[PDB]
Amino acid sequence: PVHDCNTTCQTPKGAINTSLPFQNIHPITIGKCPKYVKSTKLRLATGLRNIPSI
Amino acid sequence: PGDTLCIGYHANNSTDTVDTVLEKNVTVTHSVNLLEDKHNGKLCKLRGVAPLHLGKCNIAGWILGNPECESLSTASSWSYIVETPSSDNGTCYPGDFIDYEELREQLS
Amino acid sequence: GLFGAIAGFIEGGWTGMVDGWYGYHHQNEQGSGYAADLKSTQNAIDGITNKVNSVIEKMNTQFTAVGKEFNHLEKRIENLNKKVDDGFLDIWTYNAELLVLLENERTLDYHDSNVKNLYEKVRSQLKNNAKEIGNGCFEFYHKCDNTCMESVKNGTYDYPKYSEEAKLNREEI
Amino acid sequence: GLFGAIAGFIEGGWTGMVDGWYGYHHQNEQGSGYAADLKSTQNAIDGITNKVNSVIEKMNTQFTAVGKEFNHLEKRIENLNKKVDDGFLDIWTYNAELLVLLENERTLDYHDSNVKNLYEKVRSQLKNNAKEIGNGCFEFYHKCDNTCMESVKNGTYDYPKYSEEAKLNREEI
Amino acid sequence: GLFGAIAGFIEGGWTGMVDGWYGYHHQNEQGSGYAADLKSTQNAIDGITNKVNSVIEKMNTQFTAVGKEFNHLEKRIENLNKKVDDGFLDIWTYNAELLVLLENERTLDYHDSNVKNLYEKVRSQLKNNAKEIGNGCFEFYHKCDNTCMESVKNGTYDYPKYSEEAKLNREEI
Amino acid sequence: DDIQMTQSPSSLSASVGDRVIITCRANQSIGGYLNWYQQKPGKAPNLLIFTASTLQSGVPSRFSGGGSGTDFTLTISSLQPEDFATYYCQQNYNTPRTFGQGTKVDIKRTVAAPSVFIFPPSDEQLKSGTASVVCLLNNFYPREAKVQWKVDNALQSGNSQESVTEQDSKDSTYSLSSTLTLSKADYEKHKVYACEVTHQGLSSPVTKSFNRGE
Amino acid sequence: SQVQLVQSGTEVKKPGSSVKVSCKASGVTFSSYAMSWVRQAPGQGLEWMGGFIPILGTANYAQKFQGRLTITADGLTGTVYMELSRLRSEDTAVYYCAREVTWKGASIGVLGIWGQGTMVSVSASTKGPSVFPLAPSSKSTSGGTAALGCLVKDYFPEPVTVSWNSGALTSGVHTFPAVLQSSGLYSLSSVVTVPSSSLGTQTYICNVNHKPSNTKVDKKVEPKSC
Amino acid sequence: SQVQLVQSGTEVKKPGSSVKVSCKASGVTFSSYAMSWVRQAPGQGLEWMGGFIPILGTANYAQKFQGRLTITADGLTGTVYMELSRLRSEDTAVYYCAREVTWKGASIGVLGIWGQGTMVSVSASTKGPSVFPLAPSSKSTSGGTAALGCLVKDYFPEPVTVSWNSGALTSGVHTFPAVLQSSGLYSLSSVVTVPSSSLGTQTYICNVNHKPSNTKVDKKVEPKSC
Ligand SMILES: *[C@@H]1O[C@H](CO)[C@@H](O[C@@H]2O[C@H](CO)[C@@H](O)[C@H](O)[C@H]2NC(C)=O)[C@H](O)[C@H]1NC(C)=O
Ligand SMILES: *[C@@H]1O[C@H](CO)[C@@H](O)[C@H](O)[C@H]1NC(C)=O
Ligand SMILES: *[C@@H]1O[C@H](CO)[C@@H](O)[C@H](O)[C@H]1NC(C)=O
Ligand SMILES: *[C@@H]1O[C@H](CO)[C@@H](O)[C@H](O)[C@H]1NC(C)=O
Ligand SMILES: [Mg+2]
Ligand SMILES: [Mg+2]
Repeated sequence: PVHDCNTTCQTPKGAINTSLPFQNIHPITIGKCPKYVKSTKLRLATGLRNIPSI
Repeated sequence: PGDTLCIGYHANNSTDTVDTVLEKNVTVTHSVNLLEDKHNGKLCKLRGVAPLHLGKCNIAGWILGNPECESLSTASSWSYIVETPSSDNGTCYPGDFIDYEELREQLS
Repeated sequence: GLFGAIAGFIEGGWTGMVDGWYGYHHQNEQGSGYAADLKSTQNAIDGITNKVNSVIEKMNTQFTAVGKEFNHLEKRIENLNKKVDDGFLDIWTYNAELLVLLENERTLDYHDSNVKNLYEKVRSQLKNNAKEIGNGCFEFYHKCDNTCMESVKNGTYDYPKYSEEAKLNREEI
Repeated sequence: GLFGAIAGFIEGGWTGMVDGWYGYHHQNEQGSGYAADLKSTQNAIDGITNKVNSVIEKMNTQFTAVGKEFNHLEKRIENLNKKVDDGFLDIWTYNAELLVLLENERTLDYHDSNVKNLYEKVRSQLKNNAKEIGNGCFEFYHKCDNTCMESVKNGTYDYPKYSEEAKLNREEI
Repeated sequence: GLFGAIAGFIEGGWTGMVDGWYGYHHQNEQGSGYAADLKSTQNAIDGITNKVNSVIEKMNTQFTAVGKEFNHLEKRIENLNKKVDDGFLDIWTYNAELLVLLENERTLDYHDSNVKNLYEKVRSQLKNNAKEIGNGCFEFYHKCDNTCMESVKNGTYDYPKYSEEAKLNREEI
Repeated sequence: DDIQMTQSPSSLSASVGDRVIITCRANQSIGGYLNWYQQKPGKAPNLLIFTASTLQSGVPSRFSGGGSGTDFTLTISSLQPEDFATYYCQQNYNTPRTFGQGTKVDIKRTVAAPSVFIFPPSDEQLKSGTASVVCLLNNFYPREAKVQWKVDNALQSGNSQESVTEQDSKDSTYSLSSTLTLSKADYEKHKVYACEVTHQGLSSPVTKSFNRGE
Repeated sequence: SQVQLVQSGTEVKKPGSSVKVSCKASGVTFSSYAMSWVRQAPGQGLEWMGGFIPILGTANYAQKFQGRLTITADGLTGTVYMELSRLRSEDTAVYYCAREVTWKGASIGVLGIWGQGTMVSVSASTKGPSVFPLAPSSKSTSGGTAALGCLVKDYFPEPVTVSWNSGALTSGVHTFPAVLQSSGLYSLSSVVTVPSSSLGTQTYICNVNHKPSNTKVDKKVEPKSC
Repeated sequence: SQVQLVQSGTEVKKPGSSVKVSCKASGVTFSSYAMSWVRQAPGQGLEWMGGFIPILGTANYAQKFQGRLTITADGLTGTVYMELSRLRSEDTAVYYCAREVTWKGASIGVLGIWGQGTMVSVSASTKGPSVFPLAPSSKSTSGGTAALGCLVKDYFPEPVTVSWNSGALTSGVHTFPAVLQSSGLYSLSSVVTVPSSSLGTQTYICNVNHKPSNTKVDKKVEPKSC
């Protein structure tokens, strides 16, 4: 469906945000869009190993 | 005994998990996601301008004047063209649209 | 871990430390509390900042388009277009997943080294004026007030000041 | 090495140790023999397992074909097909060789750290009740039976139990 | 650093050491001077040599050409040629910059480990016959002539030779 | 706890080519976690020094930060016309990024006496229930001056607002306007309104005053 | 390279409301550098409000802004938003955004790249100014030159353009900066030192324009009250 | 994701022979996870036989299987084969293959994903069953209901389908599981508790089919031996 929303990246499945460098929703896009990858999880560790009390 | 001093690291209530080369699902105090896995599920306006919708009638019928392509979006600007997969109405009289693929991007 | 500090002799972390990544816990007559080490935390934050920036800065946004569809005669080129898009897709997906997996372990080991150097700096500073009781703790053989505690953290610690005070307790046992 | 344990103070490995990657050798009144450390070996095996899986899991098999040959008119596209196949071939060959060379050194350093942490765990446990004679060995200053030997390996070692027994031999020299 | 030796307890380097990457500075009755450690320097040079060769050896020169220009009808293939050249350009630029940034930190950490193992080899050799005064220095508790100094550097150091000589000075304080 | 960044001095006047040394002290010892900034009127601040000794890329070598621990400094070897702005010091030690109070640099010229002037409230203004008295000082150097709103030979405090202009390009002087805002009823309860002005150029305090009826 | 931080435009907000200010970067997209927000009251010093660290994903604020400040970031785009609620006239200032980075890479303590600034004004409603002539009596004459001016009082928001004699009288004109009274409205006085030999020759008029209130006034500074 | 281990089909082998069982995975090809083989005798517990570690490239076996077990892997495909020589009737069991992995990555000690199982039967040759009626005498009558059944004895290999009255008699039918005798052949008895008022009214026949031996028999359970 074509709703009256606003976007900078449009895919056949739906519009997506360009706040992250990668996407996996659809390989076909129009506009300034991130790089499509078949990955399901790309999370970069920055903190330490979270070890609570025990 | 007496006075003591210790050295330790920081912990919090984070549930984020990361995958390393040697280990999987490692809990981390902080992390950053590089992959957007969410879509709003609707076709929005690109760069402010709304797209051009056509419905069950395709581009060929729309630009030629198919009688089913009579009442629809008559706009002066559009960011892109949306065609439904069920688009069947179109070149009702049998024939071949010469350079149809070229015209589709020209009218995009 | 790689350096044996996190999940090593220091088995767990402190939930009460909410001001930094690495720090100290003191227990003297005046009181007890947590205090993060400024030098290690700030340098680590900038280092991880540069690590993240080293990955995503060059990965800039691209203008995309559906492009011209392929007619019946344009079959061979259509297959070539499928070949190149799939080739780039397979390479980028493999490299992105592999880089994240490799860098995450290096990031975890980076914290391990930072904690270890903090322990060694305290261990080298105190020398014989404290006892290594394990789990990253140091039972002082002398009297350490708040000024003495901060002196170790600031790096301006004086072994001769409490050398004889500790030596009497060392020779006591 | 990177951690200085393998090919460092421990110059060579044990051929008699056939049950694990890292372990201990004891020499008491009852007897002598080899015994691998379970905690270090099993974790290392899983870690290297994940490292290998991290490389080959995503490298899945592909359906291949000879494809249509190129006629005289299909010269430009034929050159483009040669361009893309050679481009992917050069990239994959370079990345595969480079990754193996880099990861192999990290794998070797991984064993170096695992051995070093095992030595430090024993060194911190025994403290003054043993003498660091080099080459990863520890001459006990007290009487260590089989129960005492396993206590160090299991991590449930008691310094106070043999504190006075070792102290007499320490002050002897 | 990662190992805490360079820019760690050893804050700065020696400008007078012009014969090797890692070495010693002695101060005895006969005189003082700099002397690089042969074992650590030569191995490090070969290792960094192999690291550089591991990157550039496979990156061989390519024969290039302007190629046929594209006519009006050759528009779709011209776009495909632009697609593949840009795709390879983006991948190679990203991988080259990323590899250099990652390997440079590993190279810096490689020197950190090499310095640390040199310090530990001296620290384990001297044991109680010297005092760890910090900054990688060792105040000898006994008399060390030129022969004694080289013995530590060559690795053929004898603790029992100066054990009683140092012990008198240890028990002096 | 928090940190307090105090600079010394707060305002200095120097000529082109004169050495300028601005110091910054701290609540507690901060080692080298200090930075220096420069702000021009109507523009955003610009960084010059970080870690108290590392010059920012693009800053001229004439700027030389220094200090370690509790006391720091910012030295300009050759003061140039483009270095006439305000300077601040900021710390990186603790979470509150405490700034300094600032230090303004002024160009040097001959000491010029002001032109004290007084303006009574307007007739139409006196019909709206408000009365404003304006005291004007024109083309004086240096900036340091004191304005005393004396009413019925009694100085008034808490009712005066001062506005000053930047150094004019030609005369290199300032201009000050002090406004005394008070109600119409309070205006007609007194006769003589005065403006006492003290300044370096004036050997004796020059004061101007007016009566209500005139 | 040559990265520039572009903030949102100047916003005029009623008291007790909430204003959101954006801080967008240029050049390399998808950056994770730490960002900070700093305000500066007109004529006052710099004041640090808070900052965001995308690595930690959290933000830290000063004590006075705890509960009113809400610093958010749009993923890794490098754009950082600032939200301040329960605005008062004391919060009227120029708000800056800065990237924490040096040539040595990321630097958490420094502010290498600054924004363009965003002016925020707070008062109950838009109010037109009023011009009151400053009497050019003989008491305002000294050294052969006289003194006269116009008093602009109780206007909001800034700025106000004041010209003399339809822009003809330029030299000697000193337009003083506005001062925020305790009433929440600004006031300024533009004066000019004219020679004493022109009071009876040239009529003097100040042209005051306030586009926010669409008010334009031209008031004659009549010599003396007569 | 949702990886499933598919083993080879059930194999019937003569004693003293060697059987090879495959264990192929699905989804991600080229895996190096450690694998293990576990057998379970019918009605008994689980018994660990051995395992393979592709990282080490070697295998380790239990003491009882040292010399008879040969666990091999087809490169890194994830398929692992099991070879057992000198098979006996005591080795007749269901053989499982399991992948050693958790959600925390590789786990050498655990068996997260299991196979479908592979039944192996061992006896000298295929032998047809025999049906012996269980006499429904008055001694088998208690509580108003009687008891009768059919005894299937000395058949190999399993399974055998037993139905009553061409499948008509369903309720009250208890077909007992087979038991491996010391002779190496199985035996089972299917019984049914019919009311006492039906011995002289309805004839009872058990339909026994043994497809491996292609033997089908229908034996009347004649009331009493008369
Ligand atoms: C794209 O970004 C917008 C803005 O962040 C998201 O909208 C938010 O969604 C959350 C989740 O329900 C709400 O709580 C917020 O109120 C929404 N607005 C804002 C300003 O945060 C949106 O969900 C995102 N969509 C995708 C597909 O990424
Ligand atoms: C720093 O100054 C502040 C404000 O004067 C004060 O609250 C704080 O206690 C000071 N820090 C000290 C004294 O360590
Ligand atoms: C290094 O410094 C130079 C100038 O000193 C600067 O141009 C360059 O951008 C810096 N490099 C980085 C990565 O910041
Ligand atoms: C991490 O755990 C989740 C569920 O707890 C699981 O779905 C996911 O596959 C796990 N990740 C890995 C790498 O095993
Ligand atoms: Mg709707
Ligand atoms: Mg945290």
